[PDB]
Amino acid sequence: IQLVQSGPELVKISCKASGYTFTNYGMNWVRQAPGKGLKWMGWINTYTGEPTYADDFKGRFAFSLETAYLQINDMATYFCARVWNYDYYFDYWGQGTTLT
Amino acid sequence: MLPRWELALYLLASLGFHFYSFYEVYKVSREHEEELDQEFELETDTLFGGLKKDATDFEWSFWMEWGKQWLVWLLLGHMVVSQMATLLARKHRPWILMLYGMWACWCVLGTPGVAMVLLHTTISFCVAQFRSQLLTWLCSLLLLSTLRLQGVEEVKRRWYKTENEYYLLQFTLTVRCLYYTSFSLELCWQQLPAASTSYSFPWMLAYVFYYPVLHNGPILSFSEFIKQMQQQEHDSLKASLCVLALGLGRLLCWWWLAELMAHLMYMHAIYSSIPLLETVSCWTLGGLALAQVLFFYVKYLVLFGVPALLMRLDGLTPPALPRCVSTMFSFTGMWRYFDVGLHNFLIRYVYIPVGGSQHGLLGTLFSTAMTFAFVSYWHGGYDYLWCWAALNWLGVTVENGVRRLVETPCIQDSLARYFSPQARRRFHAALASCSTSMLILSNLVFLGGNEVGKTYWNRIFIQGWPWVTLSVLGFLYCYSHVGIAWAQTYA
Amino acid sequence: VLMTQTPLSLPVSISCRSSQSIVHSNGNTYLEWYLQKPGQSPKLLIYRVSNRFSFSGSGSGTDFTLKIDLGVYYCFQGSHVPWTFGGGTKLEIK
Amino acid sequence: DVLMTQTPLSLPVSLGDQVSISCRSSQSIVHNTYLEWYLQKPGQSPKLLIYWVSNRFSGVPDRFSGSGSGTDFTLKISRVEAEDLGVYYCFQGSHVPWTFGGGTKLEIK
Amino acid sequence: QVQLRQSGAELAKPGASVKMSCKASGYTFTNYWLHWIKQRPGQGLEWIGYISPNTGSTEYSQKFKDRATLTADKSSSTAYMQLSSLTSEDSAVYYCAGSRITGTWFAYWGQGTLVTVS
Ligand SMILES: CCCCCCCCCCCCCCCC(=O)SCCNC(=O)CCNC(=O)[C@H](O)C(C)(C)COP(=O)(O)OP(=O)(O)OC[C@H]1O[C@@H](n2cnc3c(N)ncnc32)[C@H](O)[C@@H]1OP(=O)(O)O
Ligand SMILES: CCCCCCCCCCCCCCCC(=O)SCCNC(=O)CCNC(=O)[C@H](O)C(C)(C)COP(=O)(O)OP(=O)(O)OC[C@H]1O[C@@H](n2cnc3c(N)ncnc32)[C@H](O)[C@@H]1OP(=O)(O)O
Ligand code: HEM
Repeated sequence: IQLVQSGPELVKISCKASGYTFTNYGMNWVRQAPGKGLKWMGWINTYTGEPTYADDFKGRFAFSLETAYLQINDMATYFCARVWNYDYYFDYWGQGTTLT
Repeated sequence: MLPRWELALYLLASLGFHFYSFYEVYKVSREHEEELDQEFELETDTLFGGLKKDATDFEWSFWMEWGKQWLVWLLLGHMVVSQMATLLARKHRPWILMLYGMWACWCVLGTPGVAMVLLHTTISFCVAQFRSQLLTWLCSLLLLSTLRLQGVEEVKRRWYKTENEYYLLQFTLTVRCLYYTSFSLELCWQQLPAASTSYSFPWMLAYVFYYPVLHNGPILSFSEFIKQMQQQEHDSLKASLCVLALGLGRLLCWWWLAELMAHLMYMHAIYSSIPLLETVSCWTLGGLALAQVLFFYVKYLVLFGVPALLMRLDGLTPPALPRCVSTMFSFTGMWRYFDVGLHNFLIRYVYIPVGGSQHGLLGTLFSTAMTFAFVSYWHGGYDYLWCWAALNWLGVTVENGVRRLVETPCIQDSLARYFSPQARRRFHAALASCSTSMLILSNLVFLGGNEVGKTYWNRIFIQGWPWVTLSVLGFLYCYSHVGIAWAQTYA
Repeated sequence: VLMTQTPLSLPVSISCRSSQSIVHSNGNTYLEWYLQKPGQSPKLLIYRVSNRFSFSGSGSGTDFTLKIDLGVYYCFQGSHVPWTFGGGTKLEIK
Repeated sequence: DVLMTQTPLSLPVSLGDQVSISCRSSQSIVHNTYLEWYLQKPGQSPKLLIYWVSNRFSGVPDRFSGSGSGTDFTLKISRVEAEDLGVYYCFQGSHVPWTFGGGTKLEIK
Repeated sequence: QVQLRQSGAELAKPGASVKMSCKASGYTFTNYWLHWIKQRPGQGLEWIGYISPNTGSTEYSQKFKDRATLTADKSSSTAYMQLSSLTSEDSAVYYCAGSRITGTWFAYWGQGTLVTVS
């Protein structure tokens, strides 16, 4: 099970998923700025395509699907993480993309 | 934006044709009371000083009989039991309400009624365990089809002794289809961890056997139901007693108004008499059309108001009650605001999954066609229903096409620079008149069938082309100003 | 929901405290602890309160605790939208 | 278009007994049910007895009863009064341009 | 109430025509229909078609179209049914029936006319 992201960037971050059926589970995006901690940004339903965003990430960001491939469109590094069906949230994570 | 006096004249003209056309219909009845009495039984009651009521609609009469005999006591029992659960053991309230719903279904529809509701729900749940959109929709469609088969119908009728109970089972099963289809699709789409616990078989049963909406009541979203049933924060029983009294006043007013319309205008008996419909005046035709749709609107006020009042006592937020049909001027607005619950169901589970409004023009046609096709099939799939669905599909398509055309930057800029805002309102009203004439015609087919539709088409547009048609169009133009001006308050 | 962690850095017991109760409307408390190594992505440790994903810190009520390598530990709640991450607790090498 | 069948073609009966006459339609006539029953005594003209499947006419006695749900309908006479010797026709109404049934004849003797 | 009176019996010839009338009385509404029903001597009843004396509307059965013609007189409130190319199979008793406000049920009947095609 792999989640590989689109390298360093200086905007569209991609997250391609392997090892599991892509439509079964949703996908989450979080950001970690150098001077602060982790911040959840939102998630997208990989079946219906319906995303929800946090209140402070509204408008500027959007999630898109390219089904086993998922995109997001600010010095933080952004992680895509797969969310499980029950009892716990973030099982596997992508290695991150550093935005400058 | 219009001058006050111009809009005042429009309102006077609109009120004028409503009330004068009602007078014409009242006179035609009271002229054929004896002729109509021997073909249709006119009920005699002391409600309106010796007038006779036309009881031909079959929907008003059916639900009124069930309410006098059984339904009012069972609904009243639900609110009593629901209040007791909240005061005593609020955590277990969903299961208590579910248990009451099973018992109420039984004491009306026997063992077969409860048995068949459970069987449909169980088959749907097991198929939903596959997490497929397509399989769930096929399973729901097959279950719906089984209702309307000859051999199944004969077997069902043998279960009951009066054919009145058989109709109740048909109504109940048709409504339950939407509830368990909604639950199964939401289960197929579930992906969040915290939501996984809300798709157990007990929750499906509680959603299906929720009594206020069991027999005819509007589709209530599963999301709203689950959120409130887990609230454990009651709402000051004194306040609930307060809202019940106000709701009863409005419900009784609506019922009295519907009864008055039936006593004064025998609109349902007259649509059943095609030869009479071909000889009445054109003013009588217009009044009959207006009275039909307004009676339908008031009847569903009552038919959805009772479940709405019960749900509000429970702490739920029901779908909005219909807006008055004398304020509807377009196809799109009509289907957004009349049956709000069903509109929400169709948007979520039929429209978006097919991919509406995202693939451009061709995609929108296909998505809208699918939605209208399902609603026609869900109502029974008769020939007049397909004609009604085709007309409504065409009307919605044309409105969207014109809307996009006028929102193009080139055309929008041209009309803005050349036409005053008041003039723009007037062409919008003028076009809405043609739209609303076709809208009335389509819903007349729904209410009265293909024969009534053909009579209206020939006598309004063909036989009376130069002048009857223009008078109807002119009156609807004034009517459309009122509707657009008012819609600026909610839309 | 906003949380604090104490202490920020301890050499070689992490406490996560919240303003609002973390119990969800379905009757479950969705709180998790993630460990992030320097230069790598967070790793889930205990998939809910007191039960381990693969240590074994336990807590209850409003205040939460984790007991017993080097890294930064975050506490996360999923019961109340929007989901909120903790401040993080650096664990010193010494 | 609708074919209407009647059973039996003839029916012997003693005075005061109960009689049952059946009618079948190739197509369902339910909209209200568009079915009627007519009586014709041997020297006379037909007379309308029942309309809307089970609704009795003005003046007809209470012993005549009509029922039926789909494509199957029946007319029952609780007690023949020997003035009931006629031919009875079922008749589908405005569902289609009208068609009559074959006719059931009652013979007391 | 409404009363229907028909014309007299007729003795046609093979390959000829007969025109038979029916006069209505006592109606209280405008659009009433007059139907024509045929009865062979030992057989049942079969509907031929209806005319509207004061509207002009007609309907025919598929069997009797192109052989029967229905006409009316508004002033005298009468209806005429004509059969052409008569054969021995058209010998019957032809009834005039009248419907009520819905047009569905035949509530009034004439005495019928006997047509002998010989
Ligand atoms: C004088 C009196 C005269 C008048 C008198 C009238 C008659 C009065 C008597 C009636 C007599 C009985 C008559 C029958 C009565 C019944 O039987 S009632 C039951 C019958 N019901 C119906 O016919 C319903 C008809 N069907 C519908 O309404 C369909 O859902 C429709 C037509 C497709 C809806 O179309 P729409 O509302 O235009 O939809 P649209 O705006 O394009 O998109 C909807 C939403 O989808 C959202 N959406 C979200 N995600 C997506 C996505 N991926 N893709 C697309 N959209 C998305 C959009 O954002 C949008 O919301 P907004 O952003 O615009 O706010
Ligand atoms: C079983 C077998 C037998 C069955 C037997 C059944 C028998 C059954 C019956 C017989 C049947 C027979 C067969 C025929 C059957 C039909 O008759 S087919 C009937 C099809 N129905 C229709 O076509 C209905 C639709 N017709 C319409 O005209 C459209 O509704 C409308 C009115 C154009 C839609 O426009 P809309 O959505 O209201 O547009 P909207 O932008 O909202 O408002 C108008 C705009 O025009 C702009 N505008 C300004 N200046 C102008 C200007 N000069 N020009 C244009 N627009 C302007 C305004 O600014 C305004 O935009 P806004 O200011 O509101 O932003
Ligand atoms: C041109 C004529 C009419 C206009 C402009 C009009 C307008 C309105 C408006 C603006 C409302 C506000 C509430 C809503 O939108 O749902 C309303 C409600 C209502 N209308 Fe109309 N109306 C007209 C004719 C009628 C007629 C003729 C009837 C009955 C026969 C009627 C019955 C009602 C009822 C029962 C309500 C709801 C009352 C309530 O919610 O408590 N209206 N109407």
